[PDB]
Amino acid sequence: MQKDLHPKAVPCKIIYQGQVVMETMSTRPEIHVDVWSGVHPFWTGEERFLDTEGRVDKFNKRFGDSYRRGSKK
Amino acid sequence: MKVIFLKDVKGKGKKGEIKNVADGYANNFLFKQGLAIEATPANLKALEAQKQKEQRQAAEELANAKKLKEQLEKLTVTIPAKAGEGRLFGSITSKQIAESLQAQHGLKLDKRKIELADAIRALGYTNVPVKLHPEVTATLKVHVTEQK
RNA sequence: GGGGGCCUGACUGCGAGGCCUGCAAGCCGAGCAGGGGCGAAAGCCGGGCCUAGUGAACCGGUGGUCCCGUGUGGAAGGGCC
RNA sequence: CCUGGUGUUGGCUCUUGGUCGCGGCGCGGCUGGGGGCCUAACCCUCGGAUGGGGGGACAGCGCUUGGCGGGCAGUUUGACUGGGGCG
RNA sequence: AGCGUAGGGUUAGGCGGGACCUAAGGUGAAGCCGAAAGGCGUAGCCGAAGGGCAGCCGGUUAAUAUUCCGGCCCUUCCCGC
RNA sequence: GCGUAGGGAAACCGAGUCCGAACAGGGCGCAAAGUCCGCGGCCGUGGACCCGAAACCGGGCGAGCUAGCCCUGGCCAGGGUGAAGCUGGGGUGAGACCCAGUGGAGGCCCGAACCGGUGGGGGAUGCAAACCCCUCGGAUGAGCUGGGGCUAGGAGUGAAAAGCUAACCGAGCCCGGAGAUAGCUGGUUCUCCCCGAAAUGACUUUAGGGUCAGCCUCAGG
RNA sequence: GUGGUUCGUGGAGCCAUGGGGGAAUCUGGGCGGACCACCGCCUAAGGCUAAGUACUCCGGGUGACCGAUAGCGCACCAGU
RNA sequence: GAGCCGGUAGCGGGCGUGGAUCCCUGGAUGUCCGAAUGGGGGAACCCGGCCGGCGGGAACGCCGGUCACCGCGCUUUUGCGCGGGGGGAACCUGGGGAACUGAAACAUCUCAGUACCCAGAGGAGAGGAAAGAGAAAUCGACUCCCUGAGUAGCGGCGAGCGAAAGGGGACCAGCCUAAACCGUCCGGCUUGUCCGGGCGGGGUCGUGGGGCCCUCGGACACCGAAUCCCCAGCCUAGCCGAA
RNA sequence: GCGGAUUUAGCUCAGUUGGGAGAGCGCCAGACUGAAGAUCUGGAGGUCCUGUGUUCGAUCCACAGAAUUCGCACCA
Repeated sequence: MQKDLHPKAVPCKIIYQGQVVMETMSTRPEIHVDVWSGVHPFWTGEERFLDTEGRVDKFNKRFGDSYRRGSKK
Repeated sequence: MKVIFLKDVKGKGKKGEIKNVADGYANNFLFKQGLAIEATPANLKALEAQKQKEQRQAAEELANAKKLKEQLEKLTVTIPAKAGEGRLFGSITSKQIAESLQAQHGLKLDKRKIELADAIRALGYTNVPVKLHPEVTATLKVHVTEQK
């Protein structure tokens, strides 16, 4: 576990898949894709209880970063 | 962005100047730097605490320039030095101002105040519009004399 | 089958009762009612002289309904034409 | 892999376009294009320490857009047929 | 019989392996990234007929032998002076 | 929960009802009423009449096979050919440049071990799942090699034919999806009674399948 | 932009979230399936909670369950 | 309760009713490997500090005991004292997650959220007092069995997939904390009125909590544990036992 | 068939003040040439896509069609 936020999780899942609409606005739709991928934020440098730096991403990051709910800066 | 000012915005005016500096923008560059902070109820109290403290330091000093005020604008101003038949031999300075009335008459008062063109001398009754408090002062009476 | 007179039934609601037929189709049809057209009228008219000009059901559009409308008032949406 | 908008991607100034209001110009809110050292993210940099240096709002990189895309993955490519095919 | 049962045989401060060294490589506190299992990986360590290290000739049993005999040649550690 | 009305898309009506504005038809009324169970011939889901393949997909398993690559040693009996050079001499200014001596290179020649395996011979339930015989190429080099390891099996490696990857890789092998599907193929058991088949027609990515008909059989009228 | 749900893009909600904006503290704030009025329900964005169902390595009981090619493959110097 | 030194029946020798063999339960030894953990390593081997006898040291000096891995709290001081990890047939939830095959092709779909892999909890986990369900102003935890229902319904409306409230049944069952309001303080800024964390208030079940003013009111209400022996059930042998 | 682009002389096209129908050609002719070509002169060139409407007056403004053209929409 080394790709999340610290101040909460947000990684994983992701069942994408494209098609060729054309519905309600007349006739019916169609299907295709069948893949799976990722989806997340980014991480910055901080620190806690003797150095540590942290990581976690935006959102959250905007938070605790501002504040700090287990270790500040 | 609840930017809690602390100096600039054009300069330094750290006077009730909350300005949507904007996201990390105003966030990182302004206070990471060290120049105020964010809402933080604590402060949003901090500013008012101390805007209220300032509020005591004015009306008070208002009550401090209103007590000597009336008590002062009623009684006399006697200082009989020497002289001939007009004027003194060593004029009369608002310097010799303080010294007396104070020590003697009592209550401490400045000597940068009192609106003096120069060092009178004409002895006796000659009033002096003395600037006491920024808005309210004391145009008191001054009766000198060459006690001879 | 060739002209001319006005006229459009080149109808809706239906159809007794048969042709061909493993399916679904395909095809015919007096007569009944509403409403016309043609004739004085007895009658013919529900396109063509015919037998080819073709297509399931679903997937949807649209003009009509005012049948359903997911707490009741409605509408999205749906059923029926 | 290329690509528009969006994010932790902050400042300072130079500018032309639209628009509606009061061919026009004056103004006005609106909002669009863009040019600049910087620079505090970011990254990189190092070169002897944590500072300096270089780049710098890039980009890496996250989210949606769109595009190319046999590199690969999965299916498919009828019947008749006096042999299968071509016909 | 290199087949069966029974008994017996191979001893080393100096020969070889370790009690020394590292390249590949493998590990791997710190450090760096993964959905989890994991990936990498500094220093240090593992890693060999590569480096390094102090002996040889004869005798002697049913088998061993630079080890057992004996004659000759050495090395490292320790205590004393 | 099936029967106790059903008719309709529905509202809803109801032994009546939907189409409709018409007494013309569709469904039904008319009770004939089931229902539970048992035992059976069958039909669907099931691995499901029984074994049969080539393959796909998951997780492991291996370079003591072999192709490579890194590290570190070992190894090529003899002989032959005679370039750079350096020594000396040679007509010109020095030289080019010639010749003679020395000299010893080259994936160089002739050949053992060693590496190979065309060209013929044997062998074909062999000595052997590649070997024996005669013969041949390479023979200091993209040389042969031991020991230590690295990569890996939809991925590796490959002086590259789809080769080699533990003796048949056109995509390894074991366990798992799983008893995969399998109009095709077989296989498909004790007696006896009764009757007695089709090998046509219609539509099919259907033609060596199968739907519906046609021809069988048993129960009642 | 995906999930789960009976919902396979749909008139399609609730709850759960990948990115971006980023409200309210009881006349607040979701909900009763697009939405809207009115009614009716509920009060989130922290936590603990035996019992009622599942499973046989183990021990027992019982068999219209088997007899050494059947039963677990293996009834006894077998996962050898 | 009177025989035994295990399956070995054989040789040679021996313990025993001043309760042997063996049946139980709690013990002390438990050599080396294995999470291994002192250090290294091709497991079951080879290497190091402290104490240790002192030991043959015949007129000459060693095994034994020991000890110490690393991630977890945190009495922080120089950190002393607690937990973990490895298993485990089957079953459990999460994390991740597929083709065959059906659709008589096959791209949607199916097999399925199945098979497998991973992590981890337990003896059971899962889940669990409702921004729930639905609409008779009706119901109330979660779970599980029957039923609802192969219905309402999803869909190249094709193969298939296919809910739930309500009723019957097993069980019952309820509680907490931030939740800055109050006061307590402890530490900061720097003295006020800021954030901070330990103590209580309250620490919400089905709307309340505080803070103020008057009525209050002045003993049976135990949970998931906590506790005592109780029948502690079992734990193997308990022993009589009709003719 | 969903949307945009337009409609003037034989060809290609201008045409915005709602009042003149215009340009180029190209085409025809004259001049010139031995002729034709090249140059100079000149001329013609008409359903301003149709109809109706607005207007004192319509190429121009308003209302359908049409046609050409480009993109797009495609599970009967």
